[PDB]
Amino acid sequence: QISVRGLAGVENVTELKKNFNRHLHFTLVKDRNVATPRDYYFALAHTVRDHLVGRWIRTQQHYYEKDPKRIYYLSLEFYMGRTLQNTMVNLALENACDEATYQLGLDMEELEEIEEDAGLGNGGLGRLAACFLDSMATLGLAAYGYGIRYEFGIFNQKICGGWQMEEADDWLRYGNPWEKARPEFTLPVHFYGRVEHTSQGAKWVDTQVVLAMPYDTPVPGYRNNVVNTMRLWSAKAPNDLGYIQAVLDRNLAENISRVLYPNDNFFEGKELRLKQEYFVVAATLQDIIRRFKSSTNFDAFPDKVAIQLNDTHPSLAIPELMRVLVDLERLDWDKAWEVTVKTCAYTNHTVIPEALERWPVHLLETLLPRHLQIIYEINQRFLNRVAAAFPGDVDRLRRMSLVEEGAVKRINMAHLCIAGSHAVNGVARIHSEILKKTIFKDFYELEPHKFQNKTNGITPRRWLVLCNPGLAEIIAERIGEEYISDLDQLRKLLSYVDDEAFIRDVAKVKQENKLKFAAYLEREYKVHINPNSLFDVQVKRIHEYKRQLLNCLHVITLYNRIKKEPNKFVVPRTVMIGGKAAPGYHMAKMIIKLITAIGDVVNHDPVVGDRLRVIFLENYRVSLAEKVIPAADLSEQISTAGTEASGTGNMKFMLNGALTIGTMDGANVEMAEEAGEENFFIFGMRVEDVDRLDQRGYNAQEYYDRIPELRQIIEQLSSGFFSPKQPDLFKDIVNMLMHHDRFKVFADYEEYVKCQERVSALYKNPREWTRMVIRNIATSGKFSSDRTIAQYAREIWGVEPSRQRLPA
Amino acid sequence: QISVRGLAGVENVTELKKNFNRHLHFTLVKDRNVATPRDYYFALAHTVRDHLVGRWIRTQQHYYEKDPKRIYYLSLEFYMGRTLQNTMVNLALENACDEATYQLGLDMEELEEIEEDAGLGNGGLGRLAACFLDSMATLGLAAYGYGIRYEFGIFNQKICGGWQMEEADDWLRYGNPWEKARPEFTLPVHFYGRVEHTSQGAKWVDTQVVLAMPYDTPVPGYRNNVVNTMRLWSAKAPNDLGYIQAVLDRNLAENISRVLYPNDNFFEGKELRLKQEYFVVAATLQDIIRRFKSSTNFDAFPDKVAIQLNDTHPSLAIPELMRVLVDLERLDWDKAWEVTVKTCAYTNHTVIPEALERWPVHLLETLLPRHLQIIYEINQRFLNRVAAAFPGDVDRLRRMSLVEEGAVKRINMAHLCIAGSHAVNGVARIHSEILKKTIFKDFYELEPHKFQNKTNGITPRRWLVLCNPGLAEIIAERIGEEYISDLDQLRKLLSYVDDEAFIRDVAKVKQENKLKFAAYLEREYKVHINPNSLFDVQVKRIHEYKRQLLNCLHVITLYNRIKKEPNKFVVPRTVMIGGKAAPGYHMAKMIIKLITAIGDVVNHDPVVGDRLRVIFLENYRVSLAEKVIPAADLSEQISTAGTEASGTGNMKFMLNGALTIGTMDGANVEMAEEAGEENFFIFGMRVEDVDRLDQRGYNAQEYYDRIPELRQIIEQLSSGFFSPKQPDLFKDIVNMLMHHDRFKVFADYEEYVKCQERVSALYKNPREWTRMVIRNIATSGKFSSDRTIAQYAREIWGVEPSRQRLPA
Ligand SMILES: OC[C@H]1O[C@H](O[C@H]2[C@H](O)[C@@H](O)[C@@H](O[C@H]3[C@H](O)[C@@H](O)[C@@H](O[C@H]4[C@H](O)[C@@H](O)[C@@H](O[C@H]5[C@H](O)[C@@H](O)[C@@H](O)O[C@@H]5CO)O[C@@H]4CO)O[C@@H]3CO)O[C@@H]2CO)[C@H](O)[C@@H](O)[C@@H]1O
Ligand SMILES: OC[C@H]1O[C@H](O[C@H]2[C@H](O)[C@@H](O)[C@@H](O[C@H]3[C@H](O)[C@@H](O)[C@@H](O[C@H]4[C@H](O)[C@@H](O)[C@@H](O[C@H]5[C@H](O)[C@@H](O)[C@@H](O)O[C@@H]5CO)O[C@@H]4CO)O[C@@H]3CO)O[C@@H]2CO)[C@H](O)[C@@H](O)[C@@H]1O
Ligand SMILES: *Cc1c(COP(=O)(O)O)cnc(C)c1O
Ligand SMILES: *Cc1c(COP(=O)(O)O)cnc(C)c1O
Repeated sequence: QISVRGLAGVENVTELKKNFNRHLHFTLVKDRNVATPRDYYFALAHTVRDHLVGRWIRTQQHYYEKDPKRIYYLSLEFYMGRTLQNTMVNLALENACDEATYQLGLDMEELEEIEEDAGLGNGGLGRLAACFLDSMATLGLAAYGYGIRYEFGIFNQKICGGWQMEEADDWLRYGNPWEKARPEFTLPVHFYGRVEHTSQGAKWVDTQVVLAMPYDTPVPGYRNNVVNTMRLWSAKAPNDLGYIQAVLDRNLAENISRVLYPNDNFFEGKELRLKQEYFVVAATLQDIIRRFKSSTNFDAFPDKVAIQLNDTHPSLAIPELMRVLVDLERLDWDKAWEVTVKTCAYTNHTVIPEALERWPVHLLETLLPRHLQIIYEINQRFLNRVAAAFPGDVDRLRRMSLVEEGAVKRINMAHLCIAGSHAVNGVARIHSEILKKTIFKDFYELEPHKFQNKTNGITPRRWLVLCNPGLAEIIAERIGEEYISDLDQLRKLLSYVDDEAFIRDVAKVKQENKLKFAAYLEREYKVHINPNSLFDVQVKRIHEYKRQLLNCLHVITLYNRIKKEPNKFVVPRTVMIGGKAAPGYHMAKMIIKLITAIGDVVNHDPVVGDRLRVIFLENYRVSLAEKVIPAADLSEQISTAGTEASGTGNMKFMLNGALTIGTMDGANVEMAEEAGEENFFIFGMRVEDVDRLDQRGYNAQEYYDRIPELRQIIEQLSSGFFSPKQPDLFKDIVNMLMHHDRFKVFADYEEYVKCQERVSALYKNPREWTRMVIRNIATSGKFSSDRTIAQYAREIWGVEPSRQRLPA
Repeated sequence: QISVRGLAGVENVTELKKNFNRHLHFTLVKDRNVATPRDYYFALAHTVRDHLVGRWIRTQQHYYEKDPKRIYYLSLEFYMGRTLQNTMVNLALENACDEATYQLGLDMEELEEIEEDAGLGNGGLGRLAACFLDSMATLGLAAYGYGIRYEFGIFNQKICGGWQMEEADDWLRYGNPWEKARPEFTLPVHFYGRVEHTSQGAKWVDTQVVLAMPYDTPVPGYRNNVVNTMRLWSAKAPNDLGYIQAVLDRNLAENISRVLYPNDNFFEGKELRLKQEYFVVAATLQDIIRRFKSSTNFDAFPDKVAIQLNDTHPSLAIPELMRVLVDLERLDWDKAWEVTVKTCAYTNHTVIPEALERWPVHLLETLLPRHLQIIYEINQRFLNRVAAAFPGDVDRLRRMSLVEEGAVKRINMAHLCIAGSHAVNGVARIHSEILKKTIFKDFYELEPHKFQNKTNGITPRRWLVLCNPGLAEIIAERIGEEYISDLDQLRKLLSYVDDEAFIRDVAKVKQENKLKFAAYLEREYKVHINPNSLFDVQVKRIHEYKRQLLNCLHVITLYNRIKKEPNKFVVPRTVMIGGKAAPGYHMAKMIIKLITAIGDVVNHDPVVGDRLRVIFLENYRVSLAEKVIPAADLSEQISTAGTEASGTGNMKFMLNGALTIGTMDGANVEMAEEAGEENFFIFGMRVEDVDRLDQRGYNAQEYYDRIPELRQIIEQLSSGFFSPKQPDLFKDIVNMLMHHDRFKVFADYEEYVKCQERVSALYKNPREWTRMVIRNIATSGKFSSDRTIAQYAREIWGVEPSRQRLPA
């Protein structure tokens, strides 16, 4: 139907229908009289999967022939979402399948909604891994994604009485047609035991063994016939144990890959989590060595292998590589260390202290005896280096140590990663600068060459073509289809900023997206929004640093002003906030309840009418993001300056036609820099302002006494205006805002409200609002993960990206 | 190659090769350069499975159209074994696939050995369920096998230092291509809770819920295009639960279908086992009712439904049916009871007291509150009936009660089954008689019409055509192929008893089978047997009543006689004993060690040479039975008269050309009756003799004092002749034989040894031994499970069997 969805040839459609019926019959063992939409979704999925296998097999064969340098991306999270439509898009099969299903009397869009999201991630960090795999395949890199196949991903969020309830995400219930179990490649992982020191070196013995079974999922590049692999490990117990209990206790070993820890930017030192981290690391490294030996001196190891650590979660890769090289291969320490540093690279994702991994020594000592010895040895040699470079600087030695002293000794995994990696990067310019100015300043001074920046990005395939066909289409009509795999070309759209036709089309697509979402909202949630109002949306994990609370304050302010002057005109808005809170993050759960509570007052106030609506989007996940983002007008990125390392949701909104209101934080800075500050709604303290406020001391009371509108809001919360039956329900919120606000919500309130008035003024002028929108879209090319990946490839991994098509 | 394996048409072979390559590519995602035998086995399996689906779908459709009476076989065990070859046989695809694989350069027999046995059974009872499903499909009955999909079947037995070691049977590791998960038909099962009595009747509330997910496996009839279904339930936890632990505790609910209790003819009142029994029953009945309502008065229920209980394991079906009819459908008690009795039938499998299920009331009270109330109510009305028929007979009331009084009240599940069933049958004439003369005498006097006999049988497909192609072939050359689905025809072979050619062929096939097994024994076990010796084999679960110990005594006697007169001629023998012992059956584990210990002395004694060898066949299972049975000369069926209800292994040996030495027990009686006593080696006490011995009192000492050869053997065991480093290792064995032998091993020793001398005398005359063999094979037709099933169908279920071919 639309150009970018590919061609629908008669032979292709005919063959697709044939294979669809074959799978429904032979694979699902069903007939058209008993089949359900679910059965139809699976028949189509297996049909599309088939077109993938041929390419998957020759791609891997190609890598065996050419034997290029291999990139290994280690992450405990891969927030994939659905893969049916994405596969059709990358294979140019969308229109053919749409026609083929149409002729079979089926609605393809209805079938796509049946697929379960592969929610093996928490948010930012995990989605980045997903976008990265896509870009790596699209750039012809011999890359492999390695992780854990959690049988339960991020929990499904339900709202009961305004509160969040967690439900197990049993995403494998009906099966996963995309993965291929490879039980023949199972590997053993060791735990516990003890260390014996012989004349032949150290030996790790009397260990408990857990098997790692791999499941491979194909990762298709964009129309280049390249299909890479994402290998996920599953835990299995050895078969060799009264008898019944021994068999039942197998679950203890298999619990390792049972569930994803639902923590976003927060560390929890639990033993099960440490086992998961070592489990993925140990199995992946054996696989890497095995594949390498099929290519015995490891001097060439770094020339054939690149290991990228997504945060510190897979940090044990460093001492595990040393263990294998030293203990098993028998290389001398110094040589093994050279190899390790040259193959490992580390990416930091946050600077907040509570997110930093610091494992108690007594834990590593019991679970991984040998690794702790190796870490201590790495530390000694590292401090000897620090001592020799900064003679007499004793405090520097204690600050840089990988071992933190105190009541309980801990291992700072971030320090371990810096020491054992040849490259350390932040995820946005301002974040990377902050890393060498503060948190890792001592390390930067010792080895300035290791620090780099690699600004995050998102894939234009899933985040434009797949979720916003209408926009991709009207862009293609004017500049072609080349931008899809080279986003910088969108810059050519700057020529149509005055084109009356384009302006009308951009505005038309947005309205259609809003209508479609307003409908979806009513269908699956029986809510009630006005498609003409401004869609003000803030979707991301619930966090105090992300400041959904600042957003709440604005909402209440709008409401109080309306009640103040009921018959005054105000731009209509539909404020949508969505996101999950970690199960044990009390404050985050309280913020969700506040949001729904505000909605209960505002949405049922007759005087407000349909001028203001506050909706809480439940179970925010990748598939939901693909729906709400294209329909948004205003993107809320209001974290306190210096806290959001980069952000990626911000980029998604920019690419889909929404204007951005936000602080100079993370990538917001580079976005505004790319679009021009006049085309962004920047407000609030800059990083320097937050620093001055801390030096002096943050006194929330001051803002409370000087801003009557703010005072009124706080008093309403305290008196129980938003919780009649529970007058003090929100006392924790008020107390935190007034006395223990680490994120200075009040400090940015005034400027935020003023800035919000200016976006309202611009929305009243449809033509000008849309022209500013065109200006944002036209300059968002830099935030394509293809650019990001090409920089990692050239500046860290030492490989050259390719657009060369692979033989079909 | 051989006639009975079907035709190998050019088009069929061509199509098979094509589909084989398609599955290797698209399904296994492999290429001929990386594929392993395992991959090849799977490619072939999926290819054969395909030919099954078309028939599977129309068969079920056919039943929907015709709506015939449905047979539901409830069993907690289905000892299936491998299904690849059996499927080819029933579909006449064996030769085509053999050729197709040959042309692809593969050995089909090698690929078949890769398939894992579906060992979801313990022995007799479970294999009977498997043979039954096969016969029911072959006789065109609308039958469904219902059970539990254990993820761990009967343990794999390994021998270490002569001792049995149990290893988890992870049969699903590489996947099961035969099953089809049907998560869309998941059903809820309730546990615990309490009972509320309202004005609207009883209500079972506050229950814990466990989901039952079904997996369907196709069951093809023999060349009739009928494919029935075996539905196995798997336990799954509901999704609605700190957070992590709640997700991990899901394993508690899913443990229900984790493993098969490895007990053969022995009861263990564990809670997990009771949950398994209710789990299979509750899910199956909802499925039965649901399917019935798609055919509201239940007066016609018994006309459309037959429920067969394989032993008392699924006995809760009776009170569960009452619960649903009374509590949910609201039928009056009396009406519901009439329906229940008319749809349920019970099959008893043993008379040994330790095997009888007697569940403690406090257990049923906690786990199934409502069912216990229903059982009490069933009991009261039943005893009122007994009281009215036998006025004043108070002791009769206590004996017939379903509730056993004492320190701990228990529910006799066998009494529950008799009361709620319209038919109760034994599994062999002598067993069924024993049921009404002793154990169920009171019940037989109250309702003589309920008692019947249904002598067990085995399927001639798996137990002749599949495991002994050579014999089936030479039989077919002379009388055609019709006998395969009508075993009585083998009786026509009696005409060739004097045919010199036939005699030579029968003897040739046996020798080839022995050579092939002697080879297999050396390949996978590096053992060392002489193909010319007599193959004396006893394979079955290890039990004191089966008397492997009596066999051991003969072995030692042969050995002692050889040492006595070294240069005397004796017919060479290879004594093979195999079978698993339940993990907690100490005595059974001791018997295995004795057997291997005897082998250590006998097999390494230079004077004996290759005149006597004692081998312990480890990990005896269905696939192993298919190999050793065809190669046997002598079948050992020596249980103490009155203990082996029927036996089925005995039948397998008779059909495959082995002569039988055994007691007048179980089906041995009917076999000897069919072949003629002169063609059987019967010895020992009859049931009447065991009774007289008990009245008088069994004194093992008497036999010890009167039989010097027996005394010598006992003294060797005591002094440590078979355990030098552990002189008293077998003190438990000796003590049991001498003072607490419930099975009177010594009482049959003398006659057993004498009878064994006569089989040796006959083996010295090849021609006559073979003629007696032909006489056994020719009269084994009665023991076909097709005959058994036709009798159940006509005398219990009320349906007529069919040989009508179904449209291809
Ligand atoms: O096998 C070679 C090696 O073995 C032996 O050394 C090992 C140690 O026995 C073992 O304990 C481990 O040493 C760790 C140490 O346990 C751990 O606490 C850490 O120590 C650091 C501090 O973390 C760091 O702060 C700094 O300490 C300062 C302190 O901060 C300051 O306030 C004040 O207290 O002075 C302290 C020292 O001046 O430095 C120490 C270490 O200098 O890290 C240690 C090393 O990682 O591992 C050792 C080697 O593996 C033998 O004893 C040794 O001879 C052999 O060379
Ligand atoms: O709702 C209708 C019904 O409810 C109530 O009756 C119920 C009982 O309250 C309840 O306990 C249960 O009764 C069971 C009984 O608990 C259980 O022990 C069993 O009793 C049998 C013995 O098993 C049997 O041996 C025999 O007992 C002899 C005994 O052997 C002999 O040695 C000597 O002791 O005398 C005894 C009696 O003469 O018979 C008893 C019963 O006669 O089975 C009972 C019934 O299954 O369930 C009852 C009904 O569900 C009300 O009390 C009653 O009025 C209502 O009709
Ligand atoms: C892109 C995305 C995120 C990251 O959003 P931020 O606003 O950077 O935190 C989180 N969750 C989902 C489902 C996403 O698609
Ligand atoms: C047939 C069979 C049995 C039953 O044998 P009996 O001698 O009757 O106990 C047990 N196990 C297997 C594997 C069988 O094939």
